[PDB]
Amino acid sequence: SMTDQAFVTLTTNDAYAKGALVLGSSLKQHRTTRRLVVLATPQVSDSMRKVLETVFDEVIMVDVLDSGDSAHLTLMKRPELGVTLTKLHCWSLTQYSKCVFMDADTLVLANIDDLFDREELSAAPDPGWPDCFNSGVFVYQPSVETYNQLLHLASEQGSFDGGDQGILNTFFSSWATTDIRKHLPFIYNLSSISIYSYLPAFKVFGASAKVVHFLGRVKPWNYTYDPKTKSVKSEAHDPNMTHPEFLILWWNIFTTNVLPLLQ
Amino acid sequence: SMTDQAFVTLTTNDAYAKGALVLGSSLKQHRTTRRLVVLATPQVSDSMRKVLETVFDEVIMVDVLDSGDSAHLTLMKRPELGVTLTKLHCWSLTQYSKCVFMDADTLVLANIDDLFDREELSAAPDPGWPDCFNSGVFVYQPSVETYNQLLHLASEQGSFDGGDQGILNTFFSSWATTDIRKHLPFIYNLSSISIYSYLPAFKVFGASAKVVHFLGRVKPWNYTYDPKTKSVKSEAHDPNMTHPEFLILWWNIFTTNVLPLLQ
Ligand SMILES: O=c1ccn([C@@H]2O[C@H](COP(=O)(O)OP(=O)(O)O[C@H]3O[C@H](CO)[C@@H](O)[C@H](O)[C@H]3O)[C@@H](O)[C@H]2O)c(=O)[nH]1
Ligand SMILES: O=c1ccn([C@@H]2O[C@H](COP(=O)(O)OP(=O)(O)O[C@H]3O[C@H](CO)[C@@H](O)[C@H](O)[C@H]3O)[C@@H](O)[C@H]2O)c(=O)[nH]1
Ligand SMILES: OC[C@H]1O[C@H](O)[C@H](O)[C@@H](O)[C@@H]1O
Ligand SMILES: [Mn+2]
Ligand SMILES: [Mn+2]
Repeated sequence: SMTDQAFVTLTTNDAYAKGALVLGSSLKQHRTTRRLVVLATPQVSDSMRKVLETVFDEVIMVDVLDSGDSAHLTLMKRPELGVTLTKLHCWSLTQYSKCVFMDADTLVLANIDDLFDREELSAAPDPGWPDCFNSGVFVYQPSVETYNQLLHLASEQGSFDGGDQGILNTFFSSWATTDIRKHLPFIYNLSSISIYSYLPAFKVFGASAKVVHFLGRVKPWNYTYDPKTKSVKSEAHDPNMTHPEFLILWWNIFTTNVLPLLQ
Repeated sequence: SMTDQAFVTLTTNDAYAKGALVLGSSLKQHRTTRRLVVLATPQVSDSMRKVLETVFDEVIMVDVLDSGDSAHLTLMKRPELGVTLTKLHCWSLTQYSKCVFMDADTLVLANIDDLFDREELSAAPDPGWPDCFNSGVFVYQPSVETYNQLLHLASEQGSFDGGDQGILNTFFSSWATTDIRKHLPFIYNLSSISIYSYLPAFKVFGASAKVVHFLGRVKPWNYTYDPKTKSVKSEAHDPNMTHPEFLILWWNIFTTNVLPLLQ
């Protein structure tokens, strides 16, 4: 609990760092008793690393890993996600016994320390292709064995989607079919696109949501926010705007709790 | 190979009847050893019922059940699906010990009689909210107890989505968290919206598809199909056009196997 377990995020730049900052703040807000760790790469500015060190217990510098897999990334319309291979470094954190990896585009709404009851690999179904798990929230065990197997698989075969999710699903191939306890409830990784696709289910189950995931190309930090009125300017067909209170929450935490540390 | 097990579909009109007929035809194509059963309501024309009788071993006349739940159905942009409550009559078929219910907008691509190895209630996850099962394909056990419990729950509480899926998820509430064998692989209910949302996963796993589900407001029978070239006309953002070969297969079956019996 105290020091052998951690939440772990990743940021390769100052843009996703604002996300990592909001995530870590929300984990603090909901009183985690676990360490907070962030993986960062050299593009993150020196000043931003310093700010990350005020929220996170440790900022750990790693090299970018980039799939360069243009084909499969285009197939997803996410040409910019080749560097998500950098996530594989999370397995190197052998200073911890068990960890929860959380995408820097997530936001915690409730304490989720009970995720440490789960065993590797435990993750929520991915909307869209639900026999694959979504790699935005997952419980794992750091291991030089696993780390190096994953790096080898990455270098030899790559990823079916050009990012971390394909390779992680291929490596952890039994998830769909084995042990229901490794299927985390969707309320630990609620994507805005599920709120948009089956709003009736969200109206009935959505109040129990513990983690919201701002999945997709447009990230919370790309919206224009007005803190006087607590409003965002938005464009047609936006899954974030079905239930925009999550996005406004993100911005509220940024504006009041993160912006002062960026002074 | 066993006569007291059946595939079961539903049609409340002559439009979805074309769907049922292609489904039935596809189940014959792939050598099912089970009985074929369609539930029909008084809107289905006399002549169409006779056509159904050439494909289906049993055509069974039941009364429409309609949620009238305009609020929840609108929430989903499916105003027309209140009549999907009629599906609950599938539990009345006590002449059969086990059945697979399949939507009239599914198409079989491979023998799926191994679905009868499963118990009630086995269904594939729903791509939008994957802690709910999709009610387009499901394995169940006809029963007077279950049938009446469902009609009662439908009458007094209704359905969180205005249709069958919501009430069946509420009734079979343990599905997300209990017994992984009851989570059918997505290849037994592959919705075209998953092909569209995560194309990389489809490119790697799609060859294994056993059933395709043309879920959504626009149905294969709503398309303009040219049998000479084997093409359909379509408008932007149509997830059936990501991998249109399935749509075309539906129409090839329809044109060659079914249409001659209608006109
Ligand atoms: O330029 C980047 C891009 C991503 N990230 C990190 O990698 C994560 C994944 O990227 P993200 O933009 O959140 O991807 P998603 O929009 O969430 O989309 C999917 O795309 C990937 C598929 O391989 C997976 O990483 C995700 O979990 C999955 O939800 C981010 O949260 C960050 O932690 C960076 O640090 N820098
Ligand atoms: O006017 C109708 C409408 C539907 N049906 C039958 O009911 C099924 C369900 O309707 P469908 O149009 O296929 O719904 P979907 O587009 O597949 O969308 C969702 O809509 C419902 C939600 O409650 C569930 O029935 C579905 O399985 C679920 O996938 C159809 O296949 C038919 O068997 C009719 O007979 N007549
Ligand atoms: O933004 C690209 C995304 O497309 C999808 O709809 C998938 O469900 C998601 O996991 C993927 O990474
Ligand atoms: Mn993400
Ligand atoms: Mn359907």
